[PDB]
Amino acid sequence: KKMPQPKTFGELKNLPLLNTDKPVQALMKIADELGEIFKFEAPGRVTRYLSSQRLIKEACDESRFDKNLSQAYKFVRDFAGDGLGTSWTHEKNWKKAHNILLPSFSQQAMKGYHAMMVDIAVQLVQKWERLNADEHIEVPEDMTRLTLDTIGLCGFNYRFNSFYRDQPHPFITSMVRALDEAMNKLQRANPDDPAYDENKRQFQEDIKVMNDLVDKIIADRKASGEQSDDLLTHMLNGKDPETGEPLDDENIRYQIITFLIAGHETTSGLLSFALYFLVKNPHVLQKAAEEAARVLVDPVPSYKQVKQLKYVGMVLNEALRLWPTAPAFSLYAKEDTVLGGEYPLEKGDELMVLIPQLHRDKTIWGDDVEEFRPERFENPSAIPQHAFKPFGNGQRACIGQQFALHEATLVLGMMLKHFDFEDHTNYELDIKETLKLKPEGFVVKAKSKKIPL
Ligand code: HEM
Repeated sequence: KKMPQPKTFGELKNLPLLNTDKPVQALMKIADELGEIFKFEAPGRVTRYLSSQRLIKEACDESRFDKNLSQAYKFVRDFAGDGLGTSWTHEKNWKKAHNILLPSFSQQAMKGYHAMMVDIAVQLVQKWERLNADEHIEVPEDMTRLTLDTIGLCGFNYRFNSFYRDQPHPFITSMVRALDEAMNKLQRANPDDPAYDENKRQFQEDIKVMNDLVDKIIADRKASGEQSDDLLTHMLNGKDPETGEPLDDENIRYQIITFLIAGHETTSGLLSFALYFLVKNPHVLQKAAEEAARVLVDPVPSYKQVKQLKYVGMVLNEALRLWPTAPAFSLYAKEDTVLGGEYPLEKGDELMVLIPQLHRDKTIWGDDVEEFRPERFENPSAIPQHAFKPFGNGQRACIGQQFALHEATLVLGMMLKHFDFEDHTNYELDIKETLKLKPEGFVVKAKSKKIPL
């Protein structure tokens, strides 16, 4: 069986297809016309994009495939180091950090972070309470303020104070430039070219900004001895049950940088896509608003109250079905194997899981796959294995899934409790692609229900 392949550009093969502002969306269109699998070649590089549950069910077999670092995350590693997201499974510090960090990311551990998530959520609500009549809300911009600040507070008890400023904290500024520089290197034909020599100076400066701040807070915390409810405390007190060793101060720094990279843009995008689908689907918004009002009976939401926001949780999952904000992940074959009984792979062959296309597999979801219907998730046990993968797969799945969903349910719950929303511009969906997806330019007007918090 020979594999489909999109149009080629002579000696560049398929690489110019990714020289665009919206690569994932272009890859989705390629998948529409070529089907569940297609070969994608580049100068000295070959991968295969998978879109169907039948094949991705096999790619998620951990005995046959392990996480691969895409070229994007190899560049990100220049400042995320061997934190969890940019380390290979076989690296000593992956398993060690995984064993140490896993209990601090459980559903149960969310009880400890709850109060500090509420702290930033109340700031978001009060900001919107304090808008004048004419004014509107820049949704992704404000959601990103919240998620950066929430990860800052719960990650290492640091306040970026994003709601007090127009230009973000220098760390946030340096991190976004670093991610941006790592992204631009993907489509950069000439290395070492002097036009980017300043890009390299800025990169090294941005790395130092990030490292200086994180190393100082770690050092300050070690001298202090203070015990807080943050991940930094757990990392300073944790030991790997396997090796018996703790994480050293450098890898702890890479973990903190990792949480901010991995968590802030994905969770921001989810809240923004969720609010977008709600205003485009007023019957769903009303149903979710009715739940928010019924459950959140106190001025400040409790951890137990957030767990009762079931429909809000279904809204978040349906937003993740349509636009998973971390839209692709890479795998490699551990040994020679046959995929789907018709595609032979050699040891080391790479695969890409195109999550937005998986989530549109009509044989799983039916024919209305493009419709926003959270009720698709009223009985999750009916969904076949590996059909819904917004948080990746296996031991290399998202360690922050419970943190992300608890924050998003908390924040969207309070939003629906406190405001009615207006799609005052009839916003047309425009999905900007960094390494993550978000709706660009999405704006709304909020009218307060005047409920004290
Ligand atoms: C809100 C939506 C989020 C989505 C959709 C998401 C998505 C993902 C995905 C798809 C992966 C697997 C990547 C791969 O296979 O290469 C991953 C891994 C990871 N995520 Fe998340 N994420 C979210 C939020 C967060 C948050 C809040 C945190 C931390 C506070 C976080 C931290 C991580 C880390 C550390 C890993 C690497 C795990 C490992 O390999 O050991 N993410 N995430």
